[PDB]
This record gives sequence, structure tokens and C-alpha cells, in this order.
Amino acid sequence: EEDPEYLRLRNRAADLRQDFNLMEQKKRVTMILQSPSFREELEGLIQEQMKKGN
Amino acid sequence: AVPNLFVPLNTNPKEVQEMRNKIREQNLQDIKTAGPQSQVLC
Amino acid sequence: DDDIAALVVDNGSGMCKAGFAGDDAPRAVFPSIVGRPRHQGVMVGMGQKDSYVGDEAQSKRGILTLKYPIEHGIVTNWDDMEKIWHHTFYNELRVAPEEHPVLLTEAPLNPKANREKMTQIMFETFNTPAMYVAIQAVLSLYASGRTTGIVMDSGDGVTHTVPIYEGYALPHAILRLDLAGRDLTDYLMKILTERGYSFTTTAEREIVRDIKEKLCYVALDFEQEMATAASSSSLEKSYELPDGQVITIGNERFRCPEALFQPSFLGMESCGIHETTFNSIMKCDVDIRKDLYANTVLSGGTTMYPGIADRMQKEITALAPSTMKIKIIAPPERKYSVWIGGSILASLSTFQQMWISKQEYDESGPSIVHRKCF
Amino acid sequence: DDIAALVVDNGSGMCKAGFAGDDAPRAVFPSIVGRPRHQGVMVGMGQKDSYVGDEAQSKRGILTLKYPIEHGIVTNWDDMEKIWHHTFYNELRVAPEEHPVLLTEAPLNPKANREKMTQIMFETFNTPAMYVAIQAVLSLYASGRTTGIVMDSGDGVTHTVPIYEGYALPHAILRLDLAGRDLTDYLMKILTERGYSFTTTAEREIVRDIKEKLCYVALDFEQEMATAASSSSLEKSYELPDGQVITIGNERFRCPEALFQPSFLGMESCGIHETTFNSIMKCDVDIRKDLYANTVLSGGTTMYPGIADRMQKEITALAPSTMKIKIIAPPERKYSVWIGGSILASLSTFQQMWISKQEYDESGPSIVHRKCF
Amino acid sequence: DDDIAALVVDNGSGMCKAGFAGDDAPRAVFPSIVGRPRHQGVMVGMGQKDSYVGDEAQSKRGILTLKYPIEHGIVTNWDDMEKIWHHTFYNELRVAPEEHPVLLTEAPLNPKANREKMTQIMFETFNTPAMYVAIQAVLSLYASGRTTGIVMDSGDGVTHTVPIYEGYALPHAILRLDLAGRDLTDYLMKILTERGYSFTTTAEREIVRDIKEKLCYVALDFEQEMATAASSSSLEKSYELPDGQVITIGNERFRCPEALFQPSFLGMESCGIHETTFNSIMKCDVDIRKDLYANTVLSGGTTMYPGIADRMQKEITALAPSTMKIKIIAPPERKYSVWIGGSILASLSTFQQMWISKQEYDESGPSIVHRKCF
Ligand SMILES: Nc1ncnc2c1ncn2[C@@H]1O[C@H](COP(=O)(O)OP(=O)(O)O)[C@@H](O)[C@H]1O
Ligand SMILES: Nc1ncnc2c1ncn2[C@@H]1O[C@H](COP(=O)(O)OP(=O)(O)O)[C@@H](O)[C@H]1O
Ligand SMILES: Nc1ncnc2c1ncn2[C@@H]1O[C@H](COP(=O)(O)OP(=O)(O)O)[C@@H](O)[C@H]1O
Repeated sequence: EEDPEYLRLRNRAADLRQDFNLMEQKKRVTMILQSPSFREELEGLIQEQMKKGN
Repeated sequence: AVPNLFVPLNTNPKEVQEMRNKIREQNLQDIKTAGPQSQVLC
Repeated sequence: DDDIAALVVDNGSGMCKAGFAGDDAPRAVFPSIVGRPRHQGVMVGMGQKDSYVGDEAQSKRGILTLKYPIEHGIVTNWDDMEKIWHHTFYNELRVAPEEHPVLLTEAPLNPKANREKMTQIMFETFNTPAMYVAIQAVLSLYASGRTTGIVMDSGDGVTHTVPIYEGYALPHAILRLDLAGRDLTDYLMKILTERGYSFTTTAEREIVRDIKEKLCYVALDFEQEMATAASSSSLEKSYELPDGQVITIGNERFRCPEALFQPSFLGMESCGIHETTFNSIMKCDVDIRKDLYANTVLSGGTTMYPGIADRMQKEITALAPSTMKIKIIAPPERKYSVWIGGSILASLSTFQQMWISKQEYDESGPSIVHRKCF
Repeated sequence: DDIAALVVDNGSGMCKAGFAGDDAPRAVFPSIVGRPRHQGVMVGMGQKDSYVGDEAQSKRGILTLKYPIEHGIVTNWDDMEKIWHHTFYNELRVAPEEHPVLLTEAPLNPKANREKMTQIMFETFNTPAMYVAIQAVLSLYASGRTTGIVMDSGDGVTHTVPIYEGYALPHAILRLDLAGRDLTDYLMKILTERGYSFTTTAEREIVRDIKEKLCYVALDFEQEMATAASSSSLEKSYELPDGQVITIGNERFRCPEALFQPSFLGMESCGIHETTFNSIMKCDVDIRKDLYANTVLSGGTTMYPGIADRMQKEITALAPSTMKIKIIAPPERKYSVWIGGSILASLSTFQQMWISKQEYDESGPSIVHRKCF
Repeated sequence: DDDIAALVVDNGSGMCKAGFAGDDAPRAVFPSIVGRPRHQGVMVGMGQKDSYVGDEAQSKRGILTLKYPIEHGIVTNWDDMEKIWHHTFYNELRVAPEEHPVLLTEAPLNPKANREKMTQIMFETFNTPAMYVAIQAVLSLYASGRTTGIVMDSGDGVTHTVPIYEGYALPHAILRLDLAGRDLTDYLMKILTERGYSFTTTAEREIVRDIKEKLCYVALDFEQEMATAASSSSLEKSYELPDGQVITIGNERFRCPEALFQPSFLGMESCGIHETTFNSIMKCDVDIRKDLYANTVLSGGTTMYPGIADRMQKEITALAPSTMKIKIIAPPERKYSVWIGGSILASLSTFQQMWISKQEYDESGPSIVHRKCF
């Protein structure tokens, strides 16, 4: 078919799909972000690289 | 310049695919046609 | 979509990955290759182009000379680099670079001027509003969930181990080794000649790389595994070529990755990765070594060989003192972990202060990146 | 749009000609030139120095037939000029100054052939533009696919060329000097065993008609020898022009078998199936499985009944067993080249590729190597 | 009871040379072709020869189908190769094979089955007392008499470059190219096709090889030479067939060997021989490179075209840094040079302890060749 979604499914190999599913299941970015303590601790840490660089 | 000296680039294959079908249409439809008549004849 | 979201682009020697800020997964992953035709082309009226880029280049492998624009983590052909970035922005992501900021990753130790070039062709041609450059291996530690530990990243172009203490890296203890997956592919092609099979062109190198990705593993003990292969024939696998031929590689499955631990096979002076990270730990202070042993994180494509973690742990425990405890950390998605770290770094509200403004670049020239980026 | 171009196919055996954009050629006629050899006694019948084409075929009793094209090479240029004049004026009835012409010739040919062809088509007929193309590329146009290896067998020469995605590999082009004329000569040689003797050039056409009518390619050679030795069911009867009746029998499947085993003619070269397989193996690794699935037959010599099954079986035997071999033989494969010519001649993007008359004037006849292929 | 001098047998593809140890020049030189008849023998009382071997087979080329037992330096027909070895031992040298040691040569990167089969068929059939296998390029540099240099041997079948510094050979810097005399003969046939001459049979392939040997040269400037050939007809030579027919080559004289420096004419994507030598040099360590720039050695029959040395010196000087001197060493008798070195290696009193003994072969099998010789 002429749709780019159908060609998107047609082109890419199986291992890329396997990796996409694997790292879509765990959702690492969401786990780092919406967890409050670690997220705002890196917030503060980046604050002191601003303080420290110049 | 040496790999594709003989042909022009950035041409759609759909044009060739259309023309082959157009020529096959005459075979399917069994068209009567004559050749181009000359201007000096006219 | 309502607000402009930054673009996270991870660009190594092997493949290029690109996605949006805060997303779980990158949208596009494709090999970093630019191909050009070599054979005479006589078919007028159909599709021919002077250069093929991306996955389309690897599709038509049989009529191209594949050419990697990034060599050993250093960009050596900038026109092909611009073509790769254009294909990344427009063909795959289909978003204009002028609306959104971009975030790039780069090797720890490198020529200085490369960063300047990465500045100059990013503001001048693509007209981005802002960018930032970050070290590749720090993002692995950020994505793993740890602010303190030593991380090894061995991509397709370069291997480097950096120790990070309290989320804030140590420059003097950074160790860089020029031994990566491409040299392993070349060694595998060289040792596959001894069985009779010959591979010489670029497409054959791609096929050999596929063979390496399919059937390789790291032995727990080299001598015992070699004697085991000397005993029986249970260590034989058959791979079917795109021609239709079948080859039986057999003994070479654990000899190709063993060059990572014994680089004397290639003739290089430097020794293996395990003593490299051991020396990187020993270059640090005594007080912080306890946290560094317990927080060792593996990352990069080359570190996906089966059995790499057990062999690495055994070697580094043999090197380490007996009273110290060793913990290796092997994420199941380590191959993309750097990009995941980038997605963390583009979502922090403090990171809005990190961006290099276009006006600042216009004021300070291409040398703004050394003072702005750490 | 404006004036249509001319498509002319000059094989070694028969000449074909028509207008571009047409389905089938208007004029199809053998490429022979005949001259009389006996005494002429009837005063007032008029004189005729040469007989060209089909007119020489009907009055072939009192002529010595001569072929201007031999093994794909033009040996006698005067007879080629006569054939081209007859084609332009008596068969198509068009002035050559108004039309561009597209010509066909073999892959590997001497340079002087192309140079003299360009000089003849510009100097005498005064055509405004002209072009030369390889016949098998035009066969791939006729098939309609972008990828495949194409094997064309005419009356003069057999050649295989593989093309992948519009790019043609020059080092994998194979040329073999085994064609229909050699098979006709071998049939003339093996018809001696039963007592029939054909010597003069008039009887060569009779032998060619016998070959076209009552020959077929055996699937298994030794089994057919056993069958023809056991019974008389394989014999067929043919009627000569003078009224005698001949009966071939065993020689029906021995003449076309010689393509697959050229040692019958004394040639050292390999068969057509091995030539196609070797030309495939000369290519790169990644395109071989595409070439296995798109083998195209072209030319009149491949019109024997049962050629496709024998070719598929032989190439299946030679190739690795894990892949599929399919042979694509269109029923109208005799005129495939000409059909491809039409498809090429009236493309919109092809109109910039004609060799202009001014370019020939300012460059000499050497311009055809820089353009064309 | 003096020890008898050993036998030196050089076997590249397409020519076999043999002689006694300690002599200046080989006793026997003959092509490595074997022919079999294809036509029917109708005269009764004729001799019954199944196979014509060697130089004799080149006398009656008209009635045989010539074949080569070696393809690209790999012996593809062992039972056929036994005929060449038997004819060498019994008819040319007419020596007893059980009485003298035999020294043999091969290409660098070959399958191990080649060496093992050579050792097995030398001990088991001809019953030699001792044997040895030596790499050809080391023998050529022995013949040149210098203990440090890079040598590029180009013979019918193979081209290979090895560097040696102070008696040490770097294994990772060895490069091998499958661009040789037979491919040039095939290309000469292909380009002689368009002049108007056609050669198809292998008996005509020998004639084309003779034409290549008699009338070829390498031009210093390729474009200027083509312009000169187009402008005037002074660069024309005539040759007589065995049939007896004057043919004129003209332009194709300097185009057949030019494919050595530009392999893209054949369709191969590999680099030229000059860039192969340069890449082999740059793969070595820094402190030896100057010496390797001063001791380039040419060897093999394919390097016997006039003007190869000047063209290669010019090209390497165009690639190398300007501050060094590039010297090309080409002895006049370089075609035999490999064999000459073997004789020297067969005459040293130090070498005599390192022959592969039959007794140790009896318990080590044919795998002792990998343990004993390089
Ligand atoms: N599953 C696997 N098994 C073995 N090797 C792999 C695997 N995946 C990737 N590799 C190797 O790693 C390389 C890709 O490394 P990658 O991490 O993509 O580099 P970067 O991301 O730094 O560009 C490939 O060239 C391949 O040789
Ligand atoms: N129907 C047929 N069956 C078998 N052989 C044929 C048939 N038609 C033609 N031929 C053979 O093919 C030859 C004509 O081939 P042709 O396509 O005219 O070659 P070209 O056009 O290249 O000169 C004849 O000499 C004859 O030997
Ligand atoms: N005098 C010469 N001039 C040019 N080329 C030559 C000459 N002699 C031999 N050759 C080429 O060199 C090849 C012979 O190579 P040779 O050195 O005999 O290989 P090897 O010794 O490894 O068998 C022949 O194929 C021929 O093409």
C-alpha cells in the first residue's frame, strides 16, 4: 500500500521491533521522571553545575 | 560522473509504468490506427 | 505538540538514533552510511540518484560503495554528515529544525575543533534556536538511575570508561581505548579467511557484521572452551548467506569477542577492557573506590555479547582486592540507554538554563561551546 | 505531439520496423539480398540487379541468397543500405528527414560498426536525430521489471546481461556465438544420414522452415533417445516444395539440443544454461536471489516448445537448492526487443537523449561512444 | 657422506620452477597447465596419452582443453597437481624423491587445508625424508639481501605485500589482493574484442597471454598517453598469429596493465597496488616507516612490465610526505627472485635443524606444519 505507516511496518526488521517493544514495556523515562525524589535531585544537581561552571 | 553518465537522474518510474500500460491497452482493445501522414503529402 | 519539544539525537559511528524529548522510545534508528553507485547505469526514465542515504543505502547494497562518514568517533567527511542530518530531520522525523531545540551527544576525549564544527553547521545551515552537547557515557549513568559509579561505553567506533562521583564527572580519570565493534568485524573477516570463505567488499563487511551479531559469545574461560572445541563438534553453527550458501563457522564464535579482553591478537599495545576500567578506578581516590566497585554499568552495542557480564565480573574480581565486593550492572536495553539518558536531560526544568542561545552564538562565534558546555 | 519517431530492429536474421508508440511493428521481413546466377534470354522482360528481402524469398530458385549481417556484424555495407532504403520507402512509405530513428545492436561489437552505422544514418538518409540501444535492455523494458538477467538468442549471436535496479553490470555481460544459423547448418549436416542432401543457398530456407516447424527441445536427452529407438511414434512427415515427402524422426530433438551441449558442433564453449548461471555468479552476492527470480527469455531462437522447462530444470540443478528459479517467457517474445524500443522511443524524459544533427556535425561520427551505451 | 643438496620447488599459479639447492638459477621452468584431448582418435597404433602435462601440453594446444590446477593460489585439483609434481621430479630433474629434502612455497592467506594436504601428499606419496614450507615474499627479500624492507609480490594468481623490520614480520600489516596476471589476460581479451578480433578457446587465451607479454607497457601519465594515442597513430605495434595474420593493437597496449593501478576497470572495488603498499606501510608502527619507505622491493612476473617502477615511485611520492625519499628496488632478474631466496634458505647451515622430519610427522600428523613453519 501507499501509506507510509504500512511501509514503516514493511521496512524495519524484527530485532528493531523487538527492542522497541522491550523498552516500551518498562518505560524507563517515565519511571525516572514522575518519581519525585530522584527527578528533583537531578533538578538540584543541574542547578549546581550552573553555579559551578561560571 | 562515470557511474551514471548515460542516463539523467531524478526520474519517476511511475511514468514508464504508465506508458507500458498505455501501450498494452491498444493490444487489449484491438485499435485500428494508421501511421503519421507526411506534411509534404498534405 | 502544543509546546516545542526538543529533539534528542544520539550520533555514534555505527547507527544514528533520533527522537523527541520526554518520549519513551526513539522514533528513528538507522545505520549511519552514505552510499554512492559504482556500476554503469543504463535504464533511462527510471529511478536513479547520485547518492543514497540511510536504510535505503543498505537496502541496495549490491550496487554501492558503502562509506561511513564517522571514523573512530571522529567526523572525517562533513558533507556526508550534513546529508545524514538532513535525512534525519526531514525524511524520518519530518519536523523542521528551526522550531525545536536539538540535543547532541559526543565522545569524552576528542579533537577540540570537532565541537566547533558541530556548532557551525548546526546554527548556520539548519537554523536551530538552541543546542547542547553532552558526554555520551554520563547519560548512561543518568538512565540507569544512579548518580555515582563508573560506566564503560563501547560503541561501534570507540571504547571509553569514565568514573562519575555525585553526578559530576572526573576528567583526569577518563580512559579512552580505540578498540570497538568495527575492529572486531575486521578481525572476524580476517580469521574467516582461514576456513576458505572470503569476504572483501563493503557489502561483505555488512554480511560479516550480521554474522557477528547473530552467532558470537564470550567464553567464561578461554583455555577450557578452546579445549572443549578441541574435543567435540558441539560448538558448530550454520549460517545461510544471501547467496544461498551455508557456512559453518564453528570455533570462531568465541575468538572474535576475545580480542576485547586480549588486544594482542590485533597487535595493539593496549591491554583489555577489564584492566582498563581497573586502572580507571585506581586513578581515583581511595575513599570513593568502594562506591565505584558496586556501581559498574555496562553500555553500548558491543556489550551485548552473551556472557559478557560473567567474564567481566570474574576478571575484575581477580584484579580487585579480596575484601571488596563487585557488582556489574547490565541493563537489558543498554544499547539505547544513552539516548534514554538524553530524554531525561531534555525534560528537566533547570536544563532550560543550559541552552546555548542563537544570539549568544552570534555574539561569541563558534567557541561558545567550550565555555557553555561541560 | 509533434512527429513520432521510428523504431528499427536489425537482427542478423530478420528486420523489423514500425512507428514509436505502437504495439506491434508494421514491417517484418527477412534480411537477405539476392542476385541472379543463370542466363537471361527473354528480350524485353526488363532488368533487375538485386532482390531485397521478401521479394528475394519468392523468386529464390534463380538467385544466390546472401546475408549482409553475419554474427551480428555488418560485413557488406552496400546491402545494408539497400535493406534500409527498402524498409524506409517500400515498407513504411515515410520520408526519413521528418522522423528520428532508434536502432538496436549487440552488447559486445566492434567500434567501427557503431561508427559506420551513425555515419550512414546521418550522411545519406539525413535523419534529424538518431540513437543506438542494446537489444536485451529493450527486452527488459518489454518485460516491465526493473531487475533481472535477460538472455537473448537471435540468428546471429546469443548474449546474457544482468541488470539490477536500473544499473547494468558491464563485467557480467556474456556473449556466445551459437545461434539459429549454426543450428540450421547442423540440421543440414545431420539430415545427410537419412539420405536427404541440401547444398545450395536456396535449400537453406527449406531447412530453416523444417527446423521452425518440426523441432522441439527434449526434457531428458537419453530417455528420448531410448524412446525414439524403441518406437516410431516420434516421426513426423514434411512436404518439400517440389512435392517429395521427407520424414525426420530422430533428428527433431537433436538439432536444438546442441544449444545445451555445444560439443556437437565442435565448439569448446559451455551451454546456454551454464552461460546464464556463470553470468549470474559473476555478479555480487546481494543481487543473486533477485536474478534467480527474474530470468527473461528473448529472441526467436527461444521459441522451441519445451525450452522453458529444460532451462528451469538445468538452472535448478546448478544453483543451490534453497532458492526458487522461475523463467519468465512471454508468448510474444519474438518481438519483445521492438516493443521495448517503442516504450523507450516515446518517453517524455528520453527526448533529451537523441543525438542531434548539429552535435554530429561538430563532433564527427565519434559522438556515439560518449552517448548511448 | 656429505649431505645432499635439497630441492627448491616454486609453485605459483601458472608457472612451476625447480632446481637444486646452492645453485644460482633453477634447472626447470615450465607452465603449470594440464590438457586432455577432446576429439576422436581415428588412427589405430597411436600412443595412448590420457593427459598432457606441462610444457609438452603447450605444444599440442590445438587438440586439448587446457586447465590450471591452481586458482588464485589455491590448489583446486590435487590429483591433477600430483601429475605436475611427478613430471617435475622424474622427467626434468630426474632425481629420486626419497633421497633429497623438498622446499615449497605458498601465498600468505590461504586455507589450512592447502598446507595440510601439501604436507600429507609430500610425505605419503613421494616419500620424502624431510620437507619445509616457506612464504614467498620472505624468500624474495632474502634474494634482495636486505634485512629490512616491504616487499610486494605480484604473480599470476595473487598479489601480496608484507613488511619486515630487522628480521621481524608484522602479521597484521600483511595485505593480499586478488588482482593478478590472469585477470589482466581476461581484460585484454575483453578489450581486444572491440578492435575486431575474437578469442574464445583456452588455446587462444595462451596466445592472448603471449601478446600481453610481448607488447605491453605502463604509462607515466594516463590521460596524456590517451590523448597522444588519439592524436597520432605512432603508438601502434603489429603481431603475427600462429595462423599467420598481422593484427595491430594500438591503444590497448597501455590499458591492460593500467588496470593494476585502477582496479575499477574490472569491476573490482579494491584499491590499486600503490595504495595497497601505502596502506600496508601506514598500518605499521611509526619508527620503522622511514626505513620501509626506503626499501620497497618488487618481485614476481607481473611486475615485469616496462615503466612499473617509475610509475609506482611517482604515485607513492604523491601519497607519502614530501620530506622522505622513496626508492624502488627492482632487480633485472626479479621474476626468479623468490626461487633464488629459497636456494639460499636451503643452503644455510643454521637452517638444517628446522626441516620437518618424517619421524616427528609420524606422531604429530599433518598438523605439525602449523607448529613448525611460519
Ligand atoms: N545484539 C548484538 N550482539 C553483538 N553485537 C552487537 C549487537 N548489537 C550491536 N552490536 C555491535 O555494536 C555495534 C552498534 O553499536 P552502537 O551502540 O549502535 O554504537 P553507537 O550507538 O555508539 O553508534 C554494531 O556495529 C554491532 O557490531
Ligand atoms: N517459431 C520458431 N521456432 C523455432 N525457431 C525459430 C522460430 N522462429 C524463428 N526461429 C529461429 O530464430 C531465427 C530468427 O530469429 P530472429 O528473432 O529473427 O533473430 P534476429 O531478429 O536477432 O535476427 C531463425 O533463423 C530461426 O532459426
Ligand atoms: N616478460 C613479461 N612481461 C610482462 N608480463 C609477464 C612477463 N612474464 C610473465 N608475465 C606475466 O606474469 C605471469 C607469470 O607470473 P609468475 O611470476 O610466473 O607467477 P608465479 O611465479 O607465482 O607462478 C604470466 O601470467 C604473465 O602474464
